[PDB]
Amino acid sequence: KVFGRCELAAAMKRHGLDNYRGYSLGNWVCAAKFESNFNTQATNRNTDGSTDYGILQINSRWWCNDGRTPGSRNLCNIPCSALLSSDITASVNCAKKIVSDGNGMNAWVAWRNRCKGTDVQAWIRGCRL
Ligand SMILES: [Cl-]
Ligand SMILES: [Cl-]
Repeated sequence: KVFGRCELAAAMKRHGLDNYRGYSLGNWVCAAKFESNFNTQATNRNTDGSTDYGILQINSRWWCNDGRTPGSRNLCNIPCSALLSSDITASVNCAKKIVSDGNGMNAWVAWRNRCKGTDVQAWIRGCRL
């Protein structure tokens, strides 16, 4: 599913992400934009052979099981394919664990490089919510 911007903001809000660990809704929307272009089916292989999955490109090295990432964990206790669903519940629940792990949204390198220090509120500007 490719979310609209305001549609994704609203789904994230409903799942308790606006201001989760202090990170306003625009932070999450912006991260999603640059991680997946709002496509729940996005997958990308990493150099290390781990894979990033879904709207927030959650990585198989620590967070989900895909069966092909040697020496990995599955700290969200989820198959990585659950992160590709049209329903973002699994991605949001697992993002909450990630952003609580000590480095906040710096866990997302694309958030650090493309969202952090920007007018992230622009990502939810105009949205009803
Ligand atoms: Cl915001
Ligand atoms: Cl933080």
